[PDB]
Amino acid sequence: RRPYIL
Amino acid sequence: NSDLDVNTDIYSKVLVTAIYLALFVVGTVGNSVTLFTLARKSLQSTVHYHLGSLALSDLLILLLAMPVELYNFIWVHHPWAFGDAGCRGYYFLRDACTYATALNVASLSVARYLAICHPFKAKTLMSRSRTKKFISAIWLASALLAIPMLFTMGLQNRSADGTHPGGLVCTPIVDTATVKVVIQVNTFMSFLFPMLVISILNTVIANKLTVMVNIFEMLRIDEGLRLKIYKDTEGYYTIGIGHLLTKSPSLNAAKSELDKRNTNGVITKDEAEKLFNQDVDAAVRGILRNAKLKPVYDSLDAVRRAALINMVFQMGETGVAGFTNSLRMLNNKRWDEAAVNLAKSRWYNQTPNRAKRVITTFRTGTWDAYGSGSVQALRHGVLVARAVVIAFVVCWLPYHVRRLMFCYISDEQWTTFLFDFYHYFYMLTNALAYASSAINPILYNLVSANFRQV
Repeated sequence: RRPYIL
Repeated sequence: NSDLDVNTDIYSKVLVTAIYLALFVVGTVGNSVTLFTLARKSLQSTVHYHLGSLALSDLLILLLAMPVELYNFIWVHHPWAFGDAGCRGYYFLRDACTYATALNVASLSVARYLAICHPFKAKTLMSRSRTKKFISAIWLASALLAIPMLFTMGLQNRSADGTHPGGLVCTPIVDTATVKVVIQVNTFMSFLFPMLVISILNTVIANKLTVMVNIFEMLRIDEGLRLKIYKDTEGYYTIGIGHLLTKSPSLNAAKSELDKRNTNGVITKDEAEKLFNQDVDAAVRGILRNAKLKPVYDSLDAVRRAALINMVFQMGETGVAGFTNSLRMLNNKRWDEAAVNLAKSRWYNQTPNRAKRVITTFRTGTWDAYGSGSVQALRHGVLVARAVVIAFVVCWLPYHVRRLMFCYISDEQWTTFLFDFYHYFYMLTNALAYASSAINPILYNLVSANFRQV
């Protein structure tokens, strides 16, 4: 489960 | 329900908020004030246009990127509040403006490189308006290179169900296979190539400036300027930048020796300078033809290299080669013990002030002696050129690293710790990226002010 914000 | 939340404390958010706001007042004020201060007036004009473009870019980063990201990216992480056009538009603008500030910083380092390192060759001849077309092309490249961000970024429903309204986020929507391509390209074009250019160029500048003998700006202090014949310290006949001529009494052969035109005791400014150039030239030439003084001159740097020329200028190659042991130590880098030697009855403490000034220069290898007037032009040139590289790389490096791991640290070390560290890291990285657009107004006024050399 990873960040969604670049 | 929607467990895509981030658990970064309120206190760090307050901290980062504060910092962003300080960065905001500084950046906005500085950029605005510079671009409207240089909305009024070759070739320094070109660097002015470059500065103008830079400040414009940074200003737009602050105005467009900051507020929205401060809200959605550091306070309320989900859902995305500005719709699809909001999403793609934001990211495109971000990209465009960053390409802009990068390409601009580079182009300015290139222009400055040219001006300082190839003055006649590049600067005066080749470099001239329209370099407006260059800035134009820079902005165009910023736009076109930012184009991909309009396809890659997008809106996606990531809630556990994938149906709940509160899970609508802005994120790369295309296959992760391409995401790598896009952001790697962006990494190279917006950081790597530019950073290499800044680095090597400014380094070369710095070394060239450190190696330049500040001899002329040094003598203009000590020796002054009088374009009507006078008497010096020991009462001989002098004119111009302390140029002794016809030292024999009295006022007549002094006026005859005024060559080259019938001076009638007075000379013009350009003549006092051209005279000064010959004198400084005959000094170095005296240095390099003298067997005692040459190898000492050779080993020295640029400051103590000027320091010698001062002495040779004041007393000729004959007198200065009369300081046998002082020379022996100066060649051996015994700055300490050689200073004490010169301070001895050297008989050239018949003018102690000028001597004290020369010895504390020889000794320290710095310009502390010559007041806070712009004889420090070269040294400041150096420091500013260091500041540029340090500032750019520090400010933008971690930013690009954080973006790479978004798509590479991908699979599958994505723990809670890493997910958290990522967002604290994010705080940091955008703080530095925004620190760029506030450090570079103030810094770049200092390099704008730093062109007294040309």
